This record gives sequence, C-alpha cells and structure tokens, in this order.
Amino acid sequence: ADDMERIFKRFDTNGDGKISLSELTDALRTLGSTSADEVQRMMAEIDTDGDGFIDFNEFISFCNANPGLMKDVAKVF
Repeated sequence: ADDMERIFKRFDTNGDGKISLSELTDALRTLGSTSADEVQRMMAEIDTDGDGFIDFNEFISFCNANPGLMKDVAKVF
C-alpha cells in the first residue's frame, strides 16, 4: 500500500526525478480527489520556488495526508 508514494513514483517518470506540480495538482481530481484547487493555487507557496517541479521534500510538504487528501487518493483509482 501507499499514500503518496503510489503517486510520486507515478509522476516521476520524466527522467530527472522531480514531478511537475502543475500536472499533479491537475492530475488529482481526475483520479477522484476533491481538494485539488487547495494546491492548484498554492503549489508555488508550499515549497516550489517557481520552476514548477518538486523532487521529494517539496512534494511531501504538501502531502500532509491529514484530512485524508493523500491517505485516500492513492487507492481511489
């Protein structure tokens, strides 16, 4: 099982290692999420400097998985 790891490695298929948040924040609701806009407008204030990508540390900074935004999203689809 996995909460965010099931998504991280999923988006981490480019070649470098980071994931385009702009694509993640938009590739969440399409899976069944709900609070996608919560980061869609705060993906550059959570950690990302502005480039539009994240290695891992910056990716987990948003994956609080508190309310169940990530704890119940990697199993949805």
